Amino acid sequence: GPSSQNVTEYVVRVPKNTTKKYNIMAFNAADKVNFATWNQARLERDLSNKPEDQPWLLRVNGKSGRKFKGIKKGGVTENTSYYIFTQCPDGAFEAFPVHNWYNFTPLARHRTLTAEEAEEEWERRNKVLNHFSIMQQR
Amino acid sequence: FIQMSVQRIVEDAPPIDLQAPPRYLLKFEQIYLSKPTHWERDGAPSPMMPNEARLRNLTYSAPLYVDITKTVIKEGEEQLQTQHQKT
Amino acid sequence: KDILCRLEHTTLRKVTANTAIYYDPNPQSTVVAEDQEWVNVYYEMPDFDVARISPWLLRVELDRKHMTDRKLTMEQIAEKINAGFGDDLNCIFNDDNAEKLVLRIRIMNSDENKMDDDVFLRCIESNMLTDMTL
Amino acid sequence: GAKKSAIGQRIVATLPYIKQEVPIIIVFRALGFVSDRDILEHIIYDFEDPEMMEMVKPSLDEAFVIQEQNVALNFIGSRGAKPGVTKEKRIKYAKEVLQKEMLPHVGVSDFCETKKAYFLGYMVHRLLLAALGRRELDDRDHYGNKR
Amino acid sequence: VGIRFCQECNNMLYPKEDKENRILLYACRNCDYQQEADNSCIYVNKITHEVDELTQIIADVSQDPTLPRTEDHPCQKCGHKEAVFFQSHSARAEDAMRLYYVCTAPHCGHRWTE
Amino acid sequence: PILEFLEEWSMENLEEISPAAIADATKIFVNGCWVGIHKDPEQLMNTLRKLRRQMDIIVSEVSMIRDIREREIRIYTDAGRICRPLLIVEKQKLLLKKRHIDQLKEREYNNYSWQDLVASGVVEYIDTLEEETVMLAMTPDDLQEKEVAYCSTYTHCEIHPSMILGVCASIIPFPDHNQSPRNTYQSAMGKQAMG
Amino acid sequence: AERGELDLTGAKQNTGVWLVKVPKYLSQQWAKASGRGEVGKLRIAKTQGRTEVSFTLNEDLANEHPFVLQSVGGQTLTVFTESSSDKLSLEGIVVQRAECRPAASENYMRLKRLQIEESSKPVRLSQQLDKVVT
Ligand SMILES: [Zn+2]
Ligand SMILES: [Zn+2]
Repeated sequence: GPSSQNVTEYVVRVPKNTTKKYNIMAFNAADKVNFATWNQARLERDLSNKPEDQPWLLRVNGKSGRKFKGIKKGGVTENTSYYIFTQCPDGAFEAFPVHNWYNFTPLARHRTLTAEEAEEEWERRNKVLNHFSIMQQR
Repeated sequence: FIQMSVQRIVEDAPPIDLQAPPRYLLKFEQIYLSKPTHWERDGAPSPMMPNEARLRNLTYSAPLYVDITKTVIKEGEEQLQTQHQKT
Repeated sequence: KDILCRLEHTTLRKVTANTAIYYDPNPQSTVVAEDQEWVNVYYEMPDFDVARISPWLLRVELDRKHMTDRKLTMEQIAEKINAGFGDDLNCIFNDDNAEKLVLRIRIMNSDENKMDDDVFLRCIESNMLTDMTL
Repeated sequence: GAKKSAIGQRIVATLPYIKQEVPIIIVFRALGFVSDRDILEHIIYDFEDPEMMEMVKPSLDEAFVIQEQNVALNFIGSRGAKPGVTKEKRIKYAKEVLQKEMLPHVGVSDFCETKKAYFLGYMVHRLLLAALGRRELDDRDHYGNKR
Repeated sequence: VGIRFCQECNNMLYPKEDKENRILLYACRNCDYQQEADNSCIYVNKITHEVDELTQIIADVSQDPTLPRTEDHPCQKCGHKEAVFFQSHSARAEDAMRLYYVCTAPHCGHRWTE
Repeated sequence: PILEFLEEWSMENLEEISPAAIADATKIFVNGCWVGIHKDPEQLMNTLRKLRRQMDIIVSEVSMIRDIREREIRIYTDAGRICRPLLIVEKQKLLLKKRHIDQLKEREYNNYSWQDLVASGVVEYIDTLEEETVMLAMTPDDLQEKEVAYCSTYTHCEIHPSMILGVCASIIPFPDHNQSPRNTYQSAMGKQAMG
Repeated sequence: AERGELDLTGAKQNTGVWLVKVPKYLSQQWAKASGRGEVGKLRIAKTQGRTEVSFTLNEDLANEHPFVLQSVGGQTLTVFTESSSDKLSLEGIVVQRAECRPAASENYMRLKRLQIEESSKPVRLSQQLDKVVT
């Protein structure tokens, strides 16, 4: 059929400027990120430093859902550029430079030991009993 | 070291910023070397041959000159840039 | 050479090939298929372990060549472990006829009937490998 | 020991400008990698190798208590040559030590934590290969190691 | 032998026993998460560790110009006459003299020991 | 210049990869800094060697080392690396041909010098780390000639074996006929001679 | 609905996008005009059991770029944008990765040398003075 020898060629357009900047969001494969449950999400700059040069914080489904932290790619693409092709009704490809690259990793939510609490465990760090029990006590 | 390290080191140094409030900025950007020179009692420079350095117990050194750019801000929305060539 | 063996220090590590802390909840049904054949032989008339038995199991395989080189048989090794640990550990071993020499170890039944039922085996396993003297 | 030899052999790191060494997993926690999978992916590049996995187990247990980057940074800062007056200052100091003093050749920029983590993972991976006997120890006399 | 990580926080799963059912469970720490274990072996160490060096050997070694090459040991997989042979020469053996062979033919990284 | 070329070629940066891919790919190190990974290490080394021999982006003193067993390519560009020139061998044949010698013979009034040998890709510098991956021939007329195939994959050839000696050891006549310590004694004595 | 809400509509439609790595000169040529609405044509040819991707530079722009696809299963990538009106949205999900390579081999390095030399123009070296500064 035609698919056995189909040939597709489309024009490339590079708008001089766009109101919205383009950046790449990357999720590790082991994270098994799924967008079906992403009913709501929040993306904002971090508050630990306390803006344009600070890490980004991603929250999904408010506090109930998983939380991810994005960090700008330190390595710069001085000799390289990245572009994204998006299908359009006119049938011509459009390429947008990648303003930034961000790597997001999940943040597990649970009663993580506080800094003060960890000090007590440091005494028994070398010799501890029933690693499971330590979390139950906390 | 002469052709690269000396120049790289000076350019690596951050510009000097001084606040009194007028702001003074000093930047070292270009390096210059002359032939090994010796200065007499009268102060007349003459090229220093190594044998003269050996015989007269003179160190065989070359004068080092740096271009310096000085910009001054007087908190009056005026900027004046002056450069001292071959310091 | 017999005098040489009685002088050179030999520990369980030298004569043991590999060890594995198998779960083995029910001694009657062993996780290891081959182990089942001879384990049942020791379980027709169990002694001192009928009341209770630690769910965890420790299986150690003894290299045949090393055992023969030191003239060590399956018997005194069990006796030494029992003698060293008294009734703390119950030791069950196969017959030399089988191509593989095995020695199943479990914690005393009285303790089963405080540190950890699982991590304690590792402490014993490491301790018996080096500190214990055959 | 009873539990000393049960866990095995644990890895430690002696970072610059720190009085005492720290568990290796702690430095990974400070760099921003929290979960064990994330840290191990930087150290063990093949998860089908059971021998390599067992080597890091004692290190994970030692740093099991610390589970957050700020906690890890505070732990490093608490051991600094100039202990911080408060927790907030300690973290800033600890972050600065890692940012500049630790693996400076890898980078000094604020977004170089991943690069430093990968190299620190490589340092741990190289140590494991030596411990497992897969790679022979480096020779001080070998003149290609000299400058 | 297998190492399992929690599906929630991607942390290590450690063995645990449930007295209610008496079945091995790999329970996550600081995550109140549990999984149904199947291997039933929580720990195993081989002191002898007669690990087949063929697993550790890498097919790319055939590209090393410093390794000897023999025409007397053709590759069984493809019949190529040339092969690159070498010793493991790695610690933990105490006897490293047997030669491991790697087929020199490209796309056939077959490794064998005579 | 080294890093720019690697990025242009199929070298995946550390940031833009999944750690699961580090298993098969070879790590790329530049001056000790892990830059990225590569899938075709054999082609990368061939390209790097070709560029260096052409006095392209890579300069002559840049040393590329491939650890085939360890799946690592290390590139060094810093100072203090001791290296020596060696003749290149391809297909058991020196790239140094009679035409190179003839041009050298008329060294003056011809502008042909040692640099043209390096530019021509006939001789390249090899540092001690790179020498571990080099299969070296002591002489061309005895090592890479058709004979009992001790080795048929020579990559380099010594210009002359006597270049392993230094200034003071180079005045000893027939030093290969002397017991070695007496060659060490002469190197000390030759500095105290008169002239 | 809030300022920080992310418009995940693109994810719902499962829109597919391609990530391409291209050199500077190709982008540098595009950046020259960058307002003509045209920089070239992307040609994709498929066969019975093989597909090839190539790109052609515009004739006016110049006054062959074969494309090699890459696996995307090892990592999941998504594209999002930040609107100037503080309205973040998800453009789509990356479905394929490709790389752009130079067709030429020998003369291509000449442009690379000029690029390196051009990058060396800001780089500065010490200069000799024939006469002592007075
Ligand atoms: Zn968990
Ligand atoms: Zn083959």
